[PDB]
Amino acid sequence: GLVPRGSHMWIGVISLFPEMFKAITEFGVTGRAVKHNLLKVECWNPRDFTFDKHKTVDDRPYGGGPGMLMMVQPLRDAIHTAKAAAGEGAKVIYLSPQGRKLDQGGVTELAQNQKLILVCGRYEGIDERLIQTEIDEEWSIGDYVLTGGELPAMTLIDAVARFIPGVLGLLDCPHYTRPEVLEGLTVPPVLMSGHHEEIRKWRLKQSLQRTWLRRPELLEGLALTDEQRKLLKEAQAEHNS
Amino acid sequence: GLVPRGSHMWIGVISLFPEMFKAITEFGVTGRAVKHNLLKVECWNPRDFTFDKHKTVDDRPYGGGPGMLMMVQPLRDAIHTAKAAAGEGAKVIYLSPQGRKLDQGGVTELAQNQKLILVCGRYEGIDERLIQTEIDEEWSIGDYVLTGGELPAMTLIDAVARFIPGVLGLLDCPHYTRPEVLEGLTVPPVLMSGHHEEIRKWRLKQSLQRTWLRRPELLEGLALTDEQRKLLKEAQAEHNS
Repeated sequence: GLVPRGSHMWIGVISLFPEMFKAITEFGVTGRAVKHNLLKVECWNPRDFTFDKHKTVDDRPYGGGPGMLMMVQPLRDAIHTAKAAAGEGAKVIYLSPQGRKLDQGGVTELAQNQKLILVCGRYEGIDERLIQTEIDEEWSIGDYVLTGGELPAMTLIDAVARFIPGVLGLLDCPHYTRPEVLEGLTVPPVLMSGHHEEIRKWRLKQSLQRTWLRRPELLEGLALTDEQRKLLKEAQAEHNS
Repeated sequence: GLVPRGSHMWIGVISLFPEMFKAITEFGVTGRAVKHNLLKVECWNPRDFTFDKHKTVDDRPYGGGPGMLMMVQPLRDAIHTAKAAAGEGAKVIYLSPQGRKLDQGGVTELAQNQKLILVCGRYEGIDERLIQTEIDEEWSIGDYVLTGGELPAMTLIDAVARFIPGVLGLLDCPHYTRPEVLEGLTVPPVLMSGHHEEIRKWRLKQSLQRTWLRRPELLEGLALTDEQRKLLKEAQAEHNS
C-alpha cells in the first residue's frame, strides 16, 4: 500500500483480564488501526501460566498485611513468553502510580518504540525484585489510585497509537459548530467572517490564553514563536484590565 | 444486607461507544461492584438521538479546518435524556485535557456524589457553548492527548468506585512475596523477622523515602505525623551520605 513495511507498532500485554483490551482494539481510531494492521495488540494472561488446580495468581506479601500481590511465578513466566514472541528490542513497561509521570513528551518518546510489552498489575502490585529483573521502565498516567493497570495500559496505547504511520501541543482553542446561536449563545463573529487569517490568529490567541490560565506549566519548556508571544501578551493584558 | 440503602453510586455515560464500558462493568473489583448492585453504569449513545438517514454524529467547525466536532443536537439530546433519568442532584462531567487535573484529592470529592453523568467526546471535542449550558465540571486525567473521552471516563469511574460503601495516600513502599530469593535477589530481612513493629516502621520509612524522591509534590499539603517526619529525615540523610 502507501505505508512502508516495518512501520507498524506491536504491543504485547500481560493482564489477568485480556478481554478489557477489546475496548481499544474494537472501537474508534485505535480499532481502525488494528483492522488496518497498523497496530497489533497481543495478550498473555498469567492465569494460563499456573500449575496448581486452582490457577492461583495472587500471593501473600512478606511481612504480613491484607494487601495481596501478584504471584511472581505466573506473572514472570507470562512476561518471559511475551519477550520470546517480541524477540529483540522490546521495552517492558510496568504501569503504576510510582512510575514516571506520563505527559505528551513522554508519549512521544514511547512512540519511538516499534515494540512494547505492557505489564498490568492487579491486587496491590508486583514484587519489587521483578521491577529490577524484568521491567525496563515504570510509568504513571496520573496521581490517583486505580484497581488495576489495564486502564493505564490502554490509555498509553491510545496515546501512542496516534503516532503510528498510517494513522490519520497546548490546550485547544474554543471550538464551535452548528447552530449559529445555541440557547441564545452566539458563535464568535470572527469564525463566521470567512477571513482565514483573522481566524488563524484568533484561534492561536485563544489557545495561548487558555493554556496560560489553565496549564501554564506547558508553556515552560517551549520557546514560543514571535507571533505567539505577541498574542499571548495581548491576551494577558486584556484578561487583567 | 449489611449495606444501608441509598449508598450505591449511579453513573450515567454519554458515548458513541457504550460497549467500551464492559471493560469496567464485566471485570475485576469494578465488575464485582456492578454485580453486587453497588455500582450502576447506564449508557446513552448520541447515535440514537439523530434524525437523518445516516445517523450523523459529527459536524464541521465554524471557521473551517479539518478538525471535526461532535454534532451538537444528538450530543445535547443524549445528555438531556441522561439528566431526565438521573433527576435531581446529578453533576455532569466532561472529560478533556483542558479540564481540572485529576488527583486523589479530586477523586475523593467526586466520590461524594451519588450520581454523576460523564460526557465522552470524540473527534476534536464538543461545542464550547455546551460546556456552558450542560457541563458542570471539566476534568483531565492527564496532560496527554487521547482519541476519545471513554478511557478517561472509565479511569474516573474506577478511581471513585473504590470509595463506594460495600466495596472492599503516598507512594507505596516496596512489596515482596515468594520466593525468598528471586534470581539471587533477597527479601529485606526485616520483612522475614516476624517483628510486627519493626516491619511497620520499615515500610513507612520506605514509603516516605520513595514519595520524597519520586513525588515530593504529594508531601506538600500534608502535615506528616511526628513519626513520619523522623523516618523521612533519617531516609533523607541516609540517601545523601
